[PDB]
Amino acid sequence: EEGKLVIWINGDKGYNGLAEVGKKFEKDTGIKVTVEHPDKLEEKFPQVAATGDGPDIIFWAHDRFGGYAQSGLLAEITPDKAFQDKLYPFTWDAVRYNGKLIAYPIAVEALSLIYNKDLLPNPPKTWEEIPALDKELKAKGKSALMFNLQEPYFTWPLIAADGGYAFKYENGKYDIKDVGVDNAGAKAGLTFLVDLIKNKHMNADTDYSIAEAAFNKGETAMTINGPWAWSNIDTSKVNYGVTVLPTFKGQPSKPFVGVLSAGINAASPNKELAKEFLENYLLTDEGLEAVNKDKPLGAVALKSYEEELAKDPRIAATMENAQKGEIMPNIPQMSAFWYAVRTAVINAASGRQTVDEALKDAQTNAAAGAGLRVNTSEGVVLLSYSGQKTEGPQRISAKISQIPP
Amino acid sequence: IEEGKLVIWINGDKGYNGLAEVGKKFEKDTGIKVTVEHPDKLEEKFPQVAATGDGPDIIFWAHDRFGGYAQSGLLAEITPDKAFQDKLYPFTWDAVRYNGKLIAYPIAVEALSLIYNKDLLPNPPKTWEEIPALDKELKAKGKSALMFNLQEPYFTWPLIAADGGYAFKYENGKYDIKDVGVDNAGAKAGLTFLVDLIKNKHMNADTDYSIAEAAFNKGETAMTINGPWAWSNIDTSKVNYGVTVLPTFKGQPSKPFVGVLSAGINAASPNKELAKEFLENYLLTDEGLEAVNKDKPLGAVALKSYEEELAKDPRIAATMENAQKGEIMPNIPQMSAFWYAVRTAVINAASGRQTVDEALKDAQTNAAAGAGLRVNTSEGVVLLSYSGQKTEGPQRISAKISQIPPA
Amino acid sequence: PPKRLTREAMRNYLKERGDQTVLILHAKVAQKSYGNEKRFFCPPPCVYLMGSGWKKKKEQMERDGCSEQESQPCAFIGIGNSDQEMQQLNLEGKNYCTAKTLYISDSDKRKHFMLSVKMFYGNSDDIGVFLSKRIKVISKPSKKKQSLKNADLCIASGTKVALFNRLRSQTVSTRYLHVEGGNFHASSQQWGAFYIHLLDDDESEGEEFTVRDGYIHYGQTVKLVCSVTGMALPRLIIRKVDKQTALLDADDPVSQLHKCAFYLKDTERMYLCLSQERIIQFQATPCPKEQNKEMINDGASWTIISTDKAEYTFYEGMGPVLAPVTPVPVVESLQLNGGGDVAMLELTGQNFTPNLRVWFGDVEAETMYRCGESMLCVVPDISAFREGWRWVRQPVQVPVTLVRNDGVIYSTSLTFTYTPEP
Amino acid sequence: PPKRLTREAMRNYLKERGDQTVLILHAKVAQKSYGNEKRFFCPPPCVYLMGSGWKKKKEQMERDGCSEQESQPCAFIGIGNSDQEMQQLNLEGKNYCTAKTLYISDSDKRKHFMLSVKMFYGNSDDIGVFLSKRIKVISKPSKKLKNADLCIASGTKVALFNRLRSQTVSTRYLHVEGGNFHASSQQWGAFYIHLLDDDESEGEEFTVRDGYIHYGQTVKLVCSVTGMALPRLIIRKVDKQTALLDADDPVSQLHKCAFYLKDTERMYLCLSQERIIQFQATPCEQNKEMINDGASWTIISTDKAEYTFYEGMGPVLAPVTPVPVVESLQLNGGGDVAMLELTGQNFTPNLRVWFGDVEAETMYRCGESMLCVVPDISAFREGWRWVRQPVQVPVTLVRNDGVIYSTSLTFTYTPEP
DNA sequence: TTACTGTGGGAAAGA
DNA sequence: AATCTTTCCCACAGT
DNA sequence: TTACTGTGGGAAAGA
DNA sequence: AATCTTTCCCACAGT
Ligand SMILES: OC[C@H]1O[C@H](O[C@H]2[C@H](O)[C@@H](O)[C@@H](O)O[C@@H]2CO)[C@H](O)[C@@H](O)[C@@H]1O
Ligand SMILES: OC[C@H]1O[C@H](O[C@H]2[C@H](O)[C@@H](O)[C@@H](O)O[C@@H]2CO)[C@H](O)[C@@H](O)[C@@H]1O
Repeated sequence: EEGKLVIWINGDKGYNGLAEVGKKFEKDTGIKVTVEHPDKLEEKFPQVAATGDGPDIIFWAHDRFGGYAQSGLLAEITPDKAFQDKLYPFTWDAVRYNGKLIAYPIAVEALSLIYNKDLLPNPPKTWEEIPALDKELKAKGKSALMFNLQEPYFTWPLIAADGGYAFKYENGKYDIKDVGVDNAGAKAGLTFLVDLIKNKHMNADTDYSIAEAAFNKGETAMTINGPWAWSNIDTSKVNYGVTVLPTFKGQPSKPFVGVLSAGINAASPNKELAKEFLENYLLTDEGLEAVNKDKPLGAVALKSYEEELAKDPRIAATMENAQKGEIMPNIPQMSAFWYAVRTAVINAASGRQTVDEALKDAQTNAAAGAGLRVNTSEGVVLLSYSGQKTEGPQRISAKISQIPP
Repeated sequence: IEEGKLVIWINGDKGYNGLAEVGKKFEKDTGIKVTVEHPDKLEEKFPQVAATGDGPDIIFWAHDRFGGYAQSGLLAEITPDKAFQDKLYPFTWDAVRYNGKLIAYPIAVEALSLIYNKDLLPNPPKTWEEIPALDKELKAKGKSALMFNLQEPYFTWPLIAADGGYAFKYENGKYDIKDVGVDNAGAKAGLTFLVDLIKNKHMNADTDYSIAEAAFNKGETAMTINGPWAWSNIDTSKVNYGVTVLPTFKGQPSKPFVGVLSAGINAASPNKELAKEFLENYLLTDEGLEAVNKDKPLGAVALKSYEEELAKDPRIAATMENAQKGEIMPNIPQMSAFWYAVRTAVINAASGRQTVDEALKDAQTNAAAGAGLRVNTSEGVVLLSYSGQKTEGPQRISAKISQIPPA
Repeated sequence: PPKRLTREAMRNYLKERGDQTVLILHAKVAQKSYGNEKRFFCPPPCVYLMGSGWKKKKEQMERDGCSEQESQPCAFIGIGNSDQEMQQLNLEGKNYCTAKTLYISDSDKRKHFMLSVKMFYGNSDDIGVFLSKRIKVISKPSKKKQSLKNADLCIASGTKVALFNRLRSQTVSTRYLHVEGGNFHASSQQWGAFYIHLLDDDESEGEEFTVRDGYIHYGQTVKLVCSVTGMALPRLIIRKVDKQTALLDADDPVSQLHKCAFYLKDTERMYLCLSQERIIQFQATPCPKEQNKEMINDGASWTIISTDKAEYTFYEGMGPVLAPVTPVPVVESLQLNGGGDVAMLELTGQNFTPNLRVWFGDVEAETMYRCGESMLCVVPDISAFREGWRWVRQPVQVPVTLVRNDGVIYSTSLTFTYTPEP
Repeated sequence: PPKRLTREAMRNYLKERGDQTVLILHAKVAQKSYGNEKRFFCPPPCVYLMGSGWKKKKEQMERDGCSEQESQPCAFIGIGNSDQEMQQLNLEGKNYCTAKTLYISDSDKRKHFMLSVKMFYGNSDDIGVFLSKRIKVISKPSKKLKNADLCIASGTKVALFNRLRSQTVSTRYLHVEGGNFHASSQQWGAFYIHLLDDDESEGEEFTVRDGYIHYGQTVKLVCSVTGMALPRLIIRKVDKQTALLDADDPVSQLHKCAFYLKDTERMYLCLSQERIIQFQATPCEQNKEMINDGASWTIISTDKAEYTFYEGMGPVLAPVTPVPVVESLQLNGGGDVAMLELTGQNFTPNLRVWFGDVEAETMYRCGESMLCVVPDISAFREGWRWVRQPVQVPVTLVRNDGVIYSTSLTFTYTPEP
């Protein structure tokens, strides 16, 4: 459709705040803006966009955009130097795929430990001390921890802490063959989560809404969530704190750092109207304020608004957890990686598969060219292969032959 | 012990004829006859003869055995003047200190180094793991890669320590006589590697000091592990040798046990002043230490003046690098029991009599009375210990005095 | 009697690698012949014999009493239908032979076919049958609008293409773009495979260039790089040729067997032309009627067609075999599997048979056959590679090789690695 | 029927510790009686009943209908001889009793012996037999290097009694009651005789030197029960009725000796009836000083036999004895699984080593050696305590009928990286 | 002049 | 119905 | 004075 | 020969 903007954003984000930005754009230019939050839009978008349909603008963390760019569903964004300087260079690095900007970064988001100050004034510095806190709280008819166990994003900080990793960063690229989903570190992390479930400290059936209800109702002492969750805790009568995630085996929990990005559909006929709305309306102090007022964005990409929000202890806590963590790869392999870790976490938590069997299957499911770690009489050995080389570099070196006149 | 004559005991691998020259000088100056002896197993012999009130006047051994000798009351207290104490390095005096008392005179700092044949091997291996590959090459040339004393734990300890093995942990300002690192993963990896070199015919379990010394000096083996004392015999054999850093194990440095050759005075000896005279004014001099070093090298001597002149030597520079990577041995009485336990483990593991795990586990609980034991569990390594009845000995007693009435 | 391959025999092969390779170079499409007409496959399918195994086999046969004629490899080529007669290729002397008179009739109702190359030695000893890659049958080149939906008929950036020129008035009726002695020329006998790379409209001329992905459309800037020598022609603009005129106003996707024109980027209307065996430039005269069309001769009018390559490598590991060495297996990809009890390696490819075993170095693996495209094997334990002096815990790299029950060794470009971890 | 101890029952015991302890305090030596003479063991062997278990047992028995006489623990003491009669001890009212008239005859040719204490409740219910430590028989005290068994070492317990022939109470004993030193007629204390350097000043904190105690040495007598110490004193030899300043001989068993108070005007440790005071010695020979009978004490090394038990699964038909005593522990890594070797006495095949509330596989070697399979750390990770953390548990011996034999030893599992 | 035969271009038939 | 694909037809090129 | 009985001191045998 | 240990004997203490 032409003459109107269709925007897709996740339901856990500030969509009503973004709709206010759409009503401002409609009163200024006369172009109607429709903000939608469909379920599983990360899966929906590549299906609708392939046929040439779907939204004009897509809002998701940078990690899914690399595959969307590879499939040719995204338009190349080409902003001016004056505009590029208004946003942090590392935020632009997250939205860069094959030397091309494929989306507009909006906000840097990381998981933090959200604790109830009345129930727990001093939050645990380690994961290992949580079962002891659970005994104390259970006596008071409460529980220690409750977080989303259906989404690997929330369990990844624990898997990464002792040594787990998605893809290794070698030279100036990600090694799409080097997956650390079945290493000792990943195994120790998932074993600990499974032990919390087996010992009734946590329930395998816990999702986002179940954990959010329990924290906001004051039933659970702690939760693991991002900046977007702060607004609902504010409306509830909870004296909460946002702090560093607890350490595992003396090492910091490494959450996956996401950059909320807005891409433009390649099939969209309103590419200039999308650029106008995103640059001059959304990525402004007033524009970003509207979205943040509904549901907090985190550390915004716009330098001017970030400076005003930096003084917030909750955003200061998000950045500390972001620094200890890692920016997600935007590479196309990320989708396959996430599906493999989701399956492993669920099957290990339910008791369907052992931790070893779940992470071993996840390892070889994550990248197609990935290795496999085996337990031998001499120790742990990584099995790998090479020789089917298929890529073709971005730059080609070839000697020019003369065509005689 | 006869009055008017000095009896000295020193190990056979040391410069005893050089020390005898020092004795001849003392005899021509004061008129007191000096007898230098090198009996077999003198570290075991001395506490037996000294207990009855016999044995030598002066005892030469590394500082590690002197703690037990002092505890048994076999050694006389060393009380030198400030002018003399300053002539020797403070750390050398620290090795000879037991319960705030100096129990011996320090002579030289000694550490094991890798001694290689430059003609057979110009570039020595930086790691232990590459030695079997170097052995295949040498075996083709009718030679071997490595040969060292496998009957004495001192030589195998650098490998055992490298990955995580230790004798006693140093907690606060003391050694924890209950914390023994003999059956840990690091020690196990080190002894497994040595046993693997033996099982794969790269080394022979029956190899002792003399067998390995013959093979190196005859040019049959490319490398040996030995101390400064061994350099003199290699010099007479005219082997183009090199003294370098011990190879690394699992990427970590080999940690040799640093020894300080010390001279203690028997508590039963009636010539304590004659012993002090000979040791301070004759042996611990540039001329005195030169005589011993000329026979068999001492290493890095405790006397500052002579050490400065010997520091330029690349072989002593190599000994110090290996010493710095290693640790100065404890002097505590438990050292004797520790050594016997590690000797047994190394021999039984090499011979195939016991597995590495079984040998190192037995050694751990035999190393000290009240030592723990490590176990491999489904949750990881666990240290088993018991808070039993550790001897200790309360030194200070707190008791309120009840007064006796004057009536 | 057939002998199974021994570890000693495998060790010797891995050191020498005296392989016998058979290469089939052809176009991905073929135009149908109607009535009694014969529309020959262009460029002509080529059969190359590579590897030191051929000389080794000749010398072995001649020690058995063979004459040079008896030891000489012979080859015949045809399409997968018995109704058409197989044509002889003359390898004798040369390392290759091109089939100049192959065609597919209207009677042959197949939508896709493979070329069948029947090889044997002059003494009648059978080598085997080697098939090409799939060739799609086309009625005529698409004279109208093309789309990415017909991807089979479209040309993608970074893919190999052949460029030929039809010259009706000239003695040599058809010439082919080829590179000989580090120079571009219009060969009458040989043809080159060129990677057609797409570049951004702002990319300047040079030895180093950034290649953009996607299907090639007319008016776009392309770099033609020789797949053999790595030699590239200067930046060209691919344009649609109509009868004897190149049209500048074309944006349509470039399709199979289309009439082409290659204008040199940033030049005074100069295009890629041919003067006998040599390639030169040509000055285009613009039409006074249409400012979007330019006059270009027959020598400037080229024909684009996507090309493929079939490769088969074999070796008689346990000496001469009674049975032919074919169908020769080809391994496309590998994937490890941790879903089961023991670590498994899944092989994807073609021509797999139950009588094959995967070997990791000189270590024969327990192999499970599923179908001609899928085979599984039990990854050997690292201890299998710690047998002698190599007992130290260290990284181990070994080749992956397929072996037949009669000792025939099928080489692979894939290696396997065991990496110890702390 | 006998019941094996349950984990719940063990958990309750470890929390409460309402044990029944039997103490036998006696001298390490005994003087032989010749002819028809009766030379009584001095100080008198004492039998003490310690622990809150006694009152618990009394209260339980009384809920069963027992009278105070029926619930009252009774004890008989003798030597290990089937010719000499066992003497009744009267515990009724108190928790202790002394055996004032025990002796060893010339007919008894044993070079050593142990006291046998047969205990039972008034209703005839048998508690069991409790032996003392070894008592060496001596002919007479040596007025002398060859025998260390007759010598007194620094830090060892001694009893100090005073023979008063002219007084109504023929013998008084040094004891501490109500935080004060006195000469008791009924009770006697065990005192650690510590040797200190001649330059060590008077004070609550003092450094103790090692070695055998000789005359002229500065001694510190510390009460083994209260921890009360007398001011610095010099142990001197006593000849007839004189204190010998010029004595360097080693102090031996059953020796007459004096205790001069350090840095005083000839003041010695004396007694006036039940109270201990200081006596001024008149010098007579400049090395000898006149001292009365009250200043003349007798030194003798003492020992202590201790037995602790608890009916973990309620009343038991069989006696609680022999009560096993654990002297030491040692771990063993020479075998397939980790083993704990127990050294001590009174071990039986009906015993099991427990690590907390975890019963271990126990192997009986002999009455002096016991082996057990050290439980896996997982046995102590059964509840919410599943997290990898240090675990400390008591070591306890348990009989098949539920009788719990307490130990002063703990076991520790320490996780390591 | 005509016969010889692959080939691109174009129209007419199908999808 | 268009627009694309398939089938049929024919001029053109040289000894 | 002496009888009554445990106890240290001393002499005379043994080791 | 010493020096230590064992055995036997006896004065001493207050009713
Ligand atoms: O759980 C896998 C999932 O993780 C991340 O998604 C986050 C998202 O980034 C947050 O902004 C928020 O919406 O929660 C999501 C998880 O519920 C990845 O961005 C996503 O691609 C991946 O599927
Ligand atoms: O092998 C055990 C042994 O090691 C050390 O002895 C060394 C000595 O320090 C060196 O100077 C040289 O003589 O070699 C000896 C080994 O044969 C310890 O000092 C010693 O106590 C220990 O038993």
